[PDB]
Amino acid sequence: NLLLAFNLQNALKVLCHPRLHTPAHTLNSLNAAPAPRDRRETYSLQHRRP
Amino acid sequence: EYRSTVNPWASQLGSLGDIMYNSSYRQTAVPGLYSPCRAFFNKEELLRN
Repeated sequence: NLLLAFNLQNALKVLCHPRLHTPAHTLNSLNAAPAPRDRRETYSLQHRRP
Repeated sequence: EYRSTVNPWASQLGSLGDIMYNSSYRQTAVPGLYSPCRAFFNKEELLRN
């Protein structure tokens, strides 16, 4: 019944890992998805050089 | 598990809370008088068991 203190300092043992800053498995699981979205957007994706 | 110690003046290998109450630094001490902390920092008391 000790009053332990979980601040953000302990959560750095997880949050500061590169597995939380990669999109790679997220991206290929979206690429392996059987259904992508129908309502596509095109307005401000990539910049055309004039 | 979230912090080392609360008293960094009494819980190091040699410090204030050690030098008053280590028998390794109480060489010039008298052999008579009792103190409360002598069972709290004597290394031969905590390691013989």
